[PDB]
Amino acid sequence: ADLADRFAELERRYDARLGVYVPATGTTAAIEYRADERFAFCSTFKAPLVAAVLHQNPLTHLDKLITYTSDDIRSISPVAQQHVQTGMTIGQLCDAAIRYSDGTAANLLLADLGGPGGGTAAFTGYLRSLGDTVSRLDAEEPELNRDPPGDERDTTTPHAIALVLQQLVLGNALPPDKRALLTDWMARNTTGAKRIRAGFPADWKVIDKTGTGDYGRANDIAVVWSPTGVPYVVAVMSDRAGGGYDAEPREALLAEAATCVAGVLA
Repeated sequence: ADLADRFAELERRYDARLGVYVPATGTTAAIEYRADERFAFCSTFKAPLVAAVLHQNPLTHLDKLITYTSDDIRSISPVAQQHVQTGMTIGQLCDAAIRYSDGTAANLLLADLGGPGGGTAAFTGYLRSLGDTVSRLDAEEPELNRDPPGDERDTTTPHAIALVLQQLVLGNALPPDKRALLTDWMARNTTGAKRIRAGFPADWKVIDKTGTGDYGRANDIAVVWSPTGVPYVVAVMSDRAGGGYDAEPREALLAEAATCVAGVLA
């Protein structure tokens, strides 16, 4: 049979490169397919960005109002344009950056992180405090979805991002109150219904953060719980460089790969 042969069949069917990592657990072996190849973050980074901001500041910091203007509003931003008059709090921005992939919100949080490159260095720094020596962020939104294939900037690997998300949600990288805020935002995500959620049976709990870009880029990083409460971490990333910048991302690919994963964890 063999799970690798199946991921390769998915690649051929969807004409795409697929990366899958599920960290090991006390009872299950790691699941790997191109787990160490680089793929663009796209929006998957907005999840550990929220953790970085939570980590560097006391809970009271979520109450801080942030003001911005229309020139600040770039990339997909369903929440931010409805609050240019009023501004948004760090907390509301965290909510928006995760549940709606609001790109403007991802940029303000990067700005809040501080330093050179709009926050990208501080952020990459934050990933390093978690052992992730591979991932890097260099541009803000949207330039960060546009890097060409082979360019290492604004990339991670399934193996890397899985191990980060595991530390954040199931590990002790954040104290419980902050861990709970992060976990909840990912739990009430609105952008991921046709990706990893779609591939796992309904009676498995699924929290996630999606990513989409050019070159057929489609990602979903998730924490799932079996019907009897057993957690796993699942990172699935894809692109379709064969078709150029205008290549269509295929969400069914991520969902199918997730069903293959579910079958192996079952």
